[PDB]
Amino acid sequence: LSTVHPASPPLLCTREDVEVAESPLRVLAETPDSFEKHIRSILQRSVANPAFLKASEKDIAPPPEECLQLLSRATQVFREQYILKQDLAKEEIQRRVKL
Amino acid sequence: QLESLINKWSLELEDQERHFLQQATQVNAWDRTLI
Amino acid sequence: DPVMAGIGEEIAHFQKELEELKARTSKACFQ
Repeated sequence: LSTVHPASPPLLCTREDVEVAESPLRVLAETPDSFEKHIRSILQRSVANPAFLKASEKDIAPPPEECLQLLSRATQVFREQYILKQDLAKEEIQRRVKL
Repeated sequence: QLESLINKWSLELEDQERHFLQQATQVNAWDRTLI
Repeated sequence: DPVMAGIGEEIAHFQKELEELKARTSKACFQ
């Protein structure tokens, strides 16, 4: 990444609507990225899996117990930092489009 | 074998993340047009 | 060995979750 992005504010979307005459979206017209930057905030990872170097045809085959611990670490990071955040992307884009 | 499944699914989720950003951009253009 | 089989079940569960996410995403017609 070309930039050292700091973390954004906590969620611009616990707004309950209020009517009178003007649209709440006039505040979100001033900055061009306002909704894209919100989705880019909710998608933001605090932890990932590292990229793994392929094992050699000369290495010792590992005891199965640690492969299960490595995979249980891996799918949990995916469930906690990707899948959940992409379902929150969807619920946000659904609510935006309906308005 | 295992390492290559983890590396592959990491790239498959980073690709879906780009799919959501390109959807958010399209909504943002209809939003401006409705203002 | 049941460790090897449990690994072979969770790989087949998580890949199904990932296909089910891609199906839930590609079905999201935002217009």
